[PDB]
Amino acid sequence: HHVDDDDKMIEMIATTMSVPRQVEVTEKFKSLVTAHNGKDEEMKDVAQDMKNYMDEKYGRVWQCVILTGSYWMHFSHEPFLSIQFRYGRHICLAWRTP
Amino acid sequence: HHVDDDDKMIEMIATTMSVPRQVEVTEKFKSLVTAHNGKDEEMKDVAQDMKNYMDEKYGRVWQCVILTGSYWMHFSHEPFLSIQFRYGRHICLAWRTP
Repeated sequence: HHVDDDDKMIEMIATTMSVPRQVEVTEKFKSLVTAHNGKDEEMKDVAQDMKNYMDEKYGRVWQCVILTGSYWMHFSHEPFLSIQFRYGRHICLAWRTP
Repeated sequence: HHVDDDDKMIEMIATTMSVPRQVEVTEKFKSLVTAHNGKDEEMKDVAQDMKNYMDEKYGRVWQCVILTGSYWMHFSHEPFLSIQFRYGRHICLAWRTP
């Protein structure tokens, strides 16, 4: 019912990934953001480590965008692996391109 | 000095594109957003037409993200064509991947 910035939850927005990958990707984001104390000038580094973790673990090439606010996007009409989720104030968009 | 939502200006954030392409890409964004009256539920379509215009005019594959708010991103340490700019409340991120 009621959290704060310590025990806040991951909220899925949209994904085409398998359940087990959704869990890995979101737990990784959780630990990366927490390590850096959630600082905003640290988010470029979080975006970088997300992209590297996923390149290594699911093959290349991933894009990662972190934001606060609203967004509208387009990459492909084709199927591709993507995930969009919220962790507190940050929204992570990650997806893979051929 | 002073504008409104009709004669608002394009504000460059970051780019690796040539001057003449910056001009083409930003004028295109201007006309696409203006046609759709700047509506927010229209922005997915604007993101789509941006991506298609650039695929056709500069070769594939482009990604386009439109947002309001703050953002931190990562695709590559390598050189790639990208552009980030603001038009009023909307921020356009567009870049090309091999």
